[PDB]
Amino acid sequence: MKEYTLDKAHTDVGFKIKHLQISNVKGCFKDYSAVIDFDPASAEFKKLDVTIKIASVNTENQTRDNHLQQDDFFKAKKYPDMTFTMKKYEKIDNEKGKMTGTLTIAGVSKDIVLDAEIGGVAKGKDGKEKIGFSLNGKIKRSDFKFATSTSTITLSDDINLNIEVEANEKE
Amino acid sequence: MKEYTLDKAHTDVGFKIKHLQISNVKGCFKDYSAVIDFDPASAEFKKLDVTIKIASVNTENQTRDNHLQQDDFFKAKKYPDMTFTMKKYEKIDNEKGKMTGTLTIAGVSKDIVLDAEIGGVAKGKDGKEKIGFSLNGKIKRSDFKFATSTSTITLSDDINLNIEVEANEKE
Amino acid sequence: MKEYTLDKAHTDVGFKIKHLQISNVKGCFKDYSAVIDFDPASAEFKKLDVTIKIASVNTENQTRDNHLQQDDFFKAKKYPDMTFTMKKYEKIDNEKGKMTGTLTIAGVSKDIVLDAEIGGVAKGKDGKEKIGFSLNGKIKRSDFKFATSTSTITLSDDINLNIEVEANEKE
Amino acid sequence: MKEYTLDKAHTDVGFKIKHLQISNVKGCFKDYSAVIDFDPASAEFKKLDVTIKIASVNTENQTRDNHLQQDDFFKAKKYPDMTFTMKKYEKIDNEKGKMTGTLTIAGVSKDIVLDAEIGGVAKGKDGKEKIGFSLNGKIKRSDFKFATSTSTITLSDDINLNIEVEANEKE
Repeated sequence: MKEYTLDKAHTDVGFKIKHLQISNVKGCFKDYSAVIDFDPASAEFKKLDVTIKIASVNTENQTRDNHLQQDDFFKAKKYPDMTFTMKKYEKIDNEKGKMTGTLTIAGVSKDIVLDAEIGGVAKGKDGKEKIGFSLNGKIKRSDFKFATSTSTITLSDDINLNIEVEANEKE
Repeated sequence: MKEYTLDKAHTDVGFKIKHLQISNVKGCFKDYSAVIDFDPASAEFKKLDVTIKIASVNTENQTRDNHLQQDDFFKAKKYPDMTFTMKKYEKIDNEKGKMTGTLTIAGVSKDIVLDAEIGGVAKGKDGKEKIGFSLNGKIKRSDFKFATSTSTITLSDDINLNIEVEANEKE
Repeated sequence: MKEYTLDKAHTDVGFKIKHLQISNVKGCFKDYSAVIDFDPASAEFKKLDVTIKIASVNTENQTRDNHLQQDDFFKAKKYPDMTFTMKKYEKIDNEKGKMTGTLTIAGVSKDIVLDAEIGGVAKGKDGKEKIGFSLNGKIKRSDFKFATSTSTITLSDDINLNIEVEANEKE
Repeated sequence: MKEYTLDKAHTDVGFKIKHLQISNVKGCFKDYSAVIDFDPASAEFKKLDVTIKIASVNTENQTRDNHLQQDDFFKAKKYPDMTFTMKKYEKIDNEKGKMTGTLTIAGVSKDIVLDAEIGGVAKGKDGKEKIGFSLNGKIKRSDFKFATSTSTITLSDDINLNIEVEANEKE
């Protein structure tokens, strides 16, 4: 038998334990087109049709962006774009309204409601019109059978849409 | 009615979605004492008694370290230290053995098994002995009623102990 | 050495593995009062004030119901009731409107929006009025600092309110 | 304007909220073979080779059992069986030892340690031998690239093996 004394310098009294952390993935699409018809006399939208290039997704992370293009997500080879078509604008007051439209993700289509908030109507520097509105709402992955392989535990069924638009008159 | 054109520069076609991520919290205790009796003739431990100062926890994050001291974790005011007392060493061969001891966390005591791996026995520079062994095993939070308020979902019931010792002879 | 043959009848080649499952807790309150003022000429609400007895919660499980009364949930001893006061009804059409009100949970108050859906206005059997409407919306635990000890991982931050009312005229 | 009174009988003041629950999936395999060589003079295993028919899995649920056979789990069409081959038994005492062997799941092979606990050696009714031992240990899905598509969040990386054997002498 013999007696020893730790050498605290080259000793580590260590442990490891696993925990979960919830976090928000934020994202936009860098490339999209839209047709916007709006009547500033009445603060009503008349037509709003958006097309978004799935390839232009950005979640400040190049490897996840790539992964979003694959079979378990968007399938951008087969379905390069997502589209929104307004079907109905129901005015609440001049600042607020309920927008109903058809969202299409990887060829699956559902009618959604977005909350229109008109944050400012103006005549610009040059005397031609501008507008600044937002569109906000929550869609469910499951309504669109989006990423069905991924559990609703790992990744939320709820996606929150925040569309922030500034926009100038035409021609 | 009027027609607008997005100003892509001050437009954000955005979304937010929540996901979970699993991660390992790694940690040690910076301050502890131990009594080590070991027989290099037979590669058997004779006595191993450790006392650890809960206050000296380190998980490379000062606010979590603090939080670990509180009622929902260690309760360092009431129970400043955790202790391990070897009760039995069962040799497998000269490199490996099964250690049984009594672990005490916030005044609750359970007998645990650690896997002893002797990574090297030597006479040092000066002709006085050294040893380098490891102690590894898994304990359950629930066996010790540790952090009972925290769910086994958020934070794993399993803690993995990795004790890495280098140690020199006495007097 | 000797050779054996399993007795499959008293042998179990077994395993255990842990998984998570997401599920909806559904609930109502069995006891509450309300004051309802509604104008069937215009399909507008004028006043809607609800008081709910937290003690009357029902989630088809007596031990959870009890637990909901405690410090980590409602604190029914200190705060026996939750209240909603309408502040604004904004008509969309005769079937739909946006209700804004003040919800109070354990003494914390936030303005919320509920989606009013009028599912049917009538003169009853006896020639006195009835109505059937629904109120739907999502509130965040965190907005009300409700159950702050419970993680948003274990239990969702989002609560979905589904108020389904049938109601007859007064006196 | 008009005043109404709830009809509590056809009113529901309701809510829905999502929570997670952890649970153990328990399972065995109903059909398997083994070769067992054991020396009761010394309480040492000499040979232990097991083959398990993946098709015979049982987790008291027919739809999960089926699902376990598919590409995202066992792939029973391509790999109908899992095998264990003992490579080393290291005696601790007559009741306990450390078994090292090669486990093969869907064609991937890893050396694992199981804790042998001999719960009883005997001469039977007829004067021919019996034994009752258990084999216990933890394996990681990831070590075998098992169910790689399923997250370690949803389903634990750790599987706990509990093999409970009773067994009679040969010929």
